[PDB]
Amino acid sequence: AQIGPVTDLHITNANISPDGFSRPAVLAGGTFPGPTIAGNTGDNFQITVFNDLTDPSMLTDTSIHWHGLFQKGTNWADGPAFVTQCPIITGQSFDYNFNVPGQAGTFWYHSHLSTQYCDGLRGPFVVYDPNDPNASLYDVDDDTTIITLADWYHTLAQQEPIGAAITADATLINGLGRSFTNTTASPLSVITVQSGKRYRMRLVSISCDPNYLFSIDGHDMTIIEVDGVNSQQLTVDQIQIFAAQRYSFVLNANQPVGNYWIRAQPNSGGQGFDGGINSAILRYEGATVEDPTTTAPTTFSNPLVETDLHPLADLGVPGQPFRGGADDPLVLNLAFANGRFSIDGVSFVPPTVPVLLQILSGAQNAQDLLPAGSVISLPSNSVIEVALPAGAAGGPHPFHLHGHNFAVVQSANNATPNYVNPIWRDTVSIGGTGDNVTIRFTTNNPGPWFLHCHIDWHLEAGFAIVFAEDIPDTASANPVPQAWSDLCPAYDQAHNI
Ligand SMILES: *[C@@H]1O[C@H](CO)[C@@H](O[C@@H]2O[C@H](CO)[C@@H](O[C@@H]3O[C@H](CO)[C@@H](O)[C@H](O)[C@@H]3O)[C@H](O)[C@H]2NC(C)=O)[C@H](O)[C@H]1NC(C)=O
Ligand SMILES: *[C@@H]1O[C@H](CO)[C@@H](O[C@@H]2O[C@H](CO)[C@@H](O)[C@H](O)[C@H]2NC(C)=O)[C@H](O)[C@H]1NC(C)=O
Ligand SMILES: [Cu+2]
Ligand SMILES: [Cu+2]
Ligand SMILES: [Cu+2]
Ligand SMILES: [Cu+2]
Ligand SMILES: [F-]
Repeated sequence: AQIGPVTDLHITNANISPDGFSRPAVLAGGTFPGPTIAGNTGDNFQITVFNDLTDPSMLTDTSIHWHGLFQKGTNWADGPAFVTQCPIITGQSFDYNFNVPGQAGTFWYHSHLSTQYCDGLRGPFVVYDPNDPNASLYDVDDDTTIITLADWYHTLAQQEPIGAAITADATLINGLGRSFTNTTASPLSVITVQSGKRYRMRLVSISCDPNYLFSIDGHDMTIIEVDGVNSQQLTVDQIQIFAAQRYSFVLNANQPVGNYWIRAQPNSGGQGFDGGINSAILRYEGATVEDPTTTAPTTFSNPLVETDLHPLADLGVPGQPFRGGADDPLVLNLAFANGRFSIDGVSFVPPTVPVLLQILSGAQNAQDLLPAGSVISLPSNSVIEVALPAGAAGGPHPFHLHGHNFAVVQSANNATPNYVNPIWRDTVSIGGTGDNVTIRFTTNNPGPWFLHCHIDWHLEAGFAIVFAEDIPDTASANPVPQAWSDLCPAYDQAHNI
């Protein structure tokens, strides 16, 4: 069952074995991935998060972010630790009480403290549209049509040794999959369809790191949504999906009744499908209960290319149709050296006082805000452009902005910008060496919004800044509940800060 939009959500420690290997985890709702949180566009979500964590090896504090939901007027509910709140301590709870006006699509929720989401605190978050303009393109859209892609590690996130390369041990599709080494024939996920019907498959990357080449043998996929933004129909036979991105695609159950491999090839970790790694099963009703015998092509015919996507609505691009044609045009210097990432020379280290609380306490320019050099002010009611030139090690880096989606004026691997009809989204690959991926948005959401790489290991190593959007109006725009005011005193007392 889906839960919400008003629900409790308990965060616990438990053992799981999603690839046959047992390890402790941090779970929402007792499962990996967590249960789907759902409602309709415009609903009031009231998610009372109970922190019941006791195992310090995965941190006993927590904080949860509702990835891709704008939180206008509720910045305090956004979740990034030390950006919008202090963490919730064990034995306490916190009500994330917010609304989702003007948004409908496929989202997710995840811990936003340290690398804790990698230890298991990740799940889907769907905001349905009772008047969805795409409704007539499919028959079925429910919990059974959500597809999550996850990296899974045998080593605990806090225990990943300093100076050793971090790669995953299994790809999990809907929570199940097989380990890349010492592979055992543990159960694979099955996604069931009925011959003749059409499905809105909601593909969610809950990855901490790898991007996946996602495909379904014998089938193609008609993209209708990108990171919450309705798109024109785009038929592809493979989707490269980066950490934290989402697509909805129409799957037409138009192949012979049978079993077909679902493939999700990560860019690191195990390569290929030996022993059924990187795999799940598409099973038609009435098919034999057996593994598929299908194969992938050597070369896919119609891979997704991001510049092929266009909004369903006439979204345009704000500003003027040339580089720098914005009220506040930025170019960020994104670098890596010696184990740390930096943005314009500053590596992000979370501050003791959350940025939002610093602002509410009267800090009124970004030079006054901690961490020094990590908080950049944005002016209100302005077109912002951010160029994100690639080159830093560990790419391709999927950058994400809280509080906003954005026009992708320039995409990976293509030097030509698009000032007419590019897709809008919230997480974008910045590509490869010499690329100049560039985003645009307008500032109509006062508050501190995190901009960061969504490879969690990179975020932890400093690949972030905070955009303090409209500092002057942040306090008036975001009244805070007493429970939020109580978070930092409780956290600092428990931690003897
Ligand atoms: C690299 O990125 C650019 C910019 O996003 C892509 O250019 C765009 O390509 C499309 C598809 O060919 C062009 O639109 C087409 O416009 C013609 C009118 O000439 C119309 O008849 C077609 O039906 C279609 O809509 C679009 O104008 C063009 N935009 C720009 C700014 O150049 C390009 O395709 C990407 N390269 C690759 C290899 O995908
Ligand atoms: C990415 O695009 C930005 C503009 O959006 C480029 O920024 C210019 O950088 C040069 C120095 O390299 C400056 O003289 C200009 O003032 C910048 N702004 C402009 C022209 O609008 C940036 O160089 C591009 N980066 C790459 C790697 O292509
Ligand atoms: Cu987010
Ligand atoms: Cu996120
Ligand atoms: Cu990164
Ligand atoms: Cu985030
Ligand atoms: F977000």
